[PDB]
Amino acid sequence: MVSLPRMVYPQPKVLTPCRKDVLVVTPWLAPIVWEGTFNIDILNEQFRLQNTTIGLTVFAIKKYVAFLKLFLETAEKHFMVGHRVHYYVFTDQPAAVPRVTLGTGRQLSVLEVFCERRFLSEVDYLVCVDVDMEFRDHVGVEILTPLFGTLHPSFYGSSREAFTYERRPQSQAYIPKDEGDFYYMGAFFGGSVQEVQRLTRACHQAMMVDQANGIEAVWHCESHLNKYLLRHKPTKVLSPEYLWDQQLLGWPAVLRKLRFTAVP
Repeated sequence: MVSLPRMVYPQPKVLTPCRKDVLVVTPWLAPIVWEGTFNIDILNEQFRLQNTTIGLTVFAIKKYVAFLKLFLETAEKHFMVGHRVHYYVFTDQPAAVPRVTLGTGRQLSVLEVFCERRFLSEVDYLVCVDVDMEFRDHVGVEILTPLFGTLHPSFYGSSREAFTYERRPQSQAYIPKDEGDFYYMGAFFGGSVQEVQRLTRACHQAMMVDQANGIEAVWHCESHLNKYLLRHKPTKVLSPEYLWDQQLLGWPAVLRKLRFTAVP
């Protein structure tokens, strides 16, 4: 880890919190990433000195190929600008992937529907998102950490009893009513390649056990993600700035930026 250069920025003040309206750290001491909690210049310096490469993975199957153009074009505008990016587009229609113009240090691979050794050699972090989305504001290195989840936009204010966890004890994704930190959305999670592979290997195994026992979790991948993240605490949590639906939920005051959003 190389030394940071001289930098001039406003002093952080110990007796003036940036955000008083929201929880900015979890009880396991992981940052909850909200606008106003980070200086992106410091963070960009730290990650550029490491020459960080971010992999962004999306699945675009059947009619979802129609979402790739806006997704990638807006990712070009807002996602990890200044850093190395490798897009991994998983699709059943290689020829329907749009030819999107990419900035320097950025590349796209189309994988037709195996990648574990490849990810380890090519990227430092993996970000796993849904394709029926667009970037509308900065999504940068502030999110990067060994393991992260994102607060589901419908449940960030809800008590744990109301979370739509799998509640049947016969599923591997089972979480009782007296357990749970947050409801994480399956549409945005990530971390180091090693942690994301651990997570997905655990999730896949848990899903196969359910399948053998003739049971399917209420919210599928997201139910298993929530169980993993309960038992393996994420090292950062992203606020609902990072996964929003403005048609469904508007623009409440607690959100200073809408960064990544659902497309109608």
